Amino acid sequence: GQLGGEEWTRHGSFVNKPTRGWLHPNDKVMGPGVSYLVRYMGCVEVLQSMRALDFNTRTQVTREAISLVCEAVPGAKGATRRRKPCSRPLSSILGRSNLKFAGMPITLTVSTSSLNLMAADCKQIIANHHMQSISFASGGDPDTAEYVAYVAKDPVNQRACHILECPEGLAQDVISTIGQAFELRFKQYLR
Repeated sequence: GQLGGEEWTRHGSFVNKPTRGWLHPNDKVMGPGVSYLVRYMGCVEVLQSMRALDFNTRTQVTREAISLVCEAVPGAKGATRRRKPCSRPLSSILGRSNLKFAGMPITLTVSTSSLNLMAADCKQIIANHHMQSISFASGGDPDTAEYVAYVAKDPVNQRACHILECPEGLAQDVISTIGQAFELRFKQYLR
């Protein structure tokens, strides 16, 4: 079945030009992939879209979001505990975050337009086939003292936002600062 393939890796490099991707180079993602022990934190259901703070709600939202996931699963203990709602951000943003698979320490791996996780505590591998992998993050400065958030398009057009927590290693890339695995600009499939 099928005609032709592309699962080989014995070709030369580029003509003669440098570059920088996730963590450091581009090949680091298209070959070995960045993998470390990161605690996968529940997702945060957001409702915001147009009527928000002021043509922006990255920090604001992500702030209450992170605190949200923690509210449901205080086991991690970071901002709240047991139960205790707080004010902010401003405007009608966010709706509710689900702890579905929160505070779970596993070995995550980031690849060029492909994120594959590996249950380090559950003793198995975690897969994901919803979309490429990433697109637009929160950035933060900081996101929340020592917290990290991820975006999840599903439905598409900014809907859900997963949560993460890394003490060191991947926290540098996820947080967004040093390079980033490019080759994807709303076109996907390297089209």
